[PDB]
Amino acid sequence: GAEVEANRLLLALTEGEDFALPDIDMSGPEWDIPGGDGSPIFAEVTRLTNEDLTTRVVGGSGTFDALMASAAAHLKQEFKEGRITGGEYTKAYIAIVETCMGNATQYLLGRDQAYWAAAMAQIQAVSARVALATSKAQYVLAKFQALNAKSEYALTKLKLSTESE
Amino acid sequence: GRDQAYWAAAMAQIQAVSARVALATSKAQYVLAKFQALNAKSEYALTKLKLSTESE
Amino acid sequence: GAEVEANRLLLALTEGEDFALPDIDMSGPEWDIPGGDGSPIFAEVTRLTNEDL
Amino acid sequence: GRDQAYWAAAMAQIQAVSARVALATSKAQYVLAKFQALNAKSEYALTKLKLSTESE
Repeated sequence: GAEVEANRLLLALTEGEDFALPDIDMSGPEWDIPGGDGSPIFAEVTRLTNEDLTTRVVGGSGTFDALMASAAAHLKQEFKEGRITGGEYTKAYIAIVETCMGNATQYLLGRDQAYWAAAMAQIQAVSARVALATSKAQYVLAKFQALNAKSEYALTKLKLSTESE
Repeated sequence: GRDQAYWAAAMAQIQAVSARVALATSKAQYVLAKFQALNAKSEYALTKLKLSTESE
Repeated sequence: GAEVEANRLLLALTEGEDFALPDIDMSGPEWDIPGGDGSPIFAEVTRLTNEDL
Repeated sequence: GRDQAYWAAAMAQIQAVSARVALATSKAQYVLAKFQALNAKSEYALTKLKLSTESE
């Protein structure tokens, strides 16, 4: 029976130096990509065409339209409550097209990229929790690798006498 | 910049599904690292048991 | 009995040079991602659309 | 830049807790380097004792 002797020897040649390994149960639904198989990562990114800047219609489904129809919806809050005549409101609305068009392009080219950088980082943040358990498991491996060099120090020192004979 | 901003949001979705695959592997190399720690304790004992052999 | 001889030899071939290893107990709840399984990392980042500007 | 400035402050906290773990290892490889210096002095003696063997 070699099984019994092997276990007995291990618990006797290494006494006191029984360092405990991590025991985190990485088998739940929180150790996968957050949200599971329904996370917003599995969407369908459509090809960015020129119908996403402006749909060529006022109050459209683009970014230029949205910004240009939200500034007008933020100035009409004054015009419909006094504080400005009709002429002043329109002049303000017209002088915004340069700003909205400039800021719509900045948002469009960068809206998608700023999401994946906040989506591929969540995954690279859950796997960091996994990569933290390993760092708590290589810590004992490094500790054993230090006591595995002290033994080799003794073994080499015991080989000097053998070569002397 | 229209086309380039789409592929950066398309080649990242693929690099986000394969991250789910790469997360299962990180849950499978975790036990591999755990076993590699108990595989160094055994070698510690084996080397310590080799000191006596060289003594004889 | 090879066990006794191995231990005796090690504590005799290396005398004085017994350098101590670290002994930090990395088994609490502070050695994981801060906040545990409820950290703000497990949110749901939604696709940035033009309704966020 | 709102989202990106959060993950850079969230994936750095994780890379700051694991630095505490990576600091314990640096306190455990320090003795490993110390033993690796006394493991080269022994090899110095062993090689010096092998000169006499080749002389005979």
